[PDB]
Amino acid sequence: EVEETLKRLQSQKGVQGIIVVNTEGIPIKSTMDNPTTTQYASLMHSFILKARSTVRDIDPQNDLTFLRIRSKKNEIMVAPDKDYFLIVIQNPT
Amino acid sequence: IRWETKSCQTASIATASASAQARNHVDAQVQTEAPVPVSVQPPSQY
Repeated sequence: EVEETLKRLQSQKGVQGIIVVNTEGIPIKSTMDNPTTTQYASLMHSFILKARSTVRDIDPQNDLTFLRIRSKKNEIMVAPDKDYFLIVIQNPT
Repeated sequence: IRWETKSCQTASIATASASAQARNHVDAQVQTEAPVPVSVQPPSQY
């Protein structure tokens, strides 16, 4: 079921890859090449920790809901969860 | 009328050299290791 929905997302014209980060920055599923698989998973793990803390710091009664990062090259979206988040990368062009 | 001549002598002494020194230092060197025993994507089945 979820395998089909992930493929469905991957088929979207914007999406350039999906990484399922599970073990604290170490993913278990990917539709991307190995260097990118680890690159995005690791970097975004560090970032989301900062983003979630940022929310707790700006207000001590709230957690993260979502983050978006945009760049000239590509755009990356992540959502927080109880155990682990998911990374999706799109080509804005 | 009786003047007696006498000679007196005191004992000698003995000294010894010695030294003092505060606590000593010594160098040290460390290099932090950067091990990364991390695979790319282990397909877990937890």
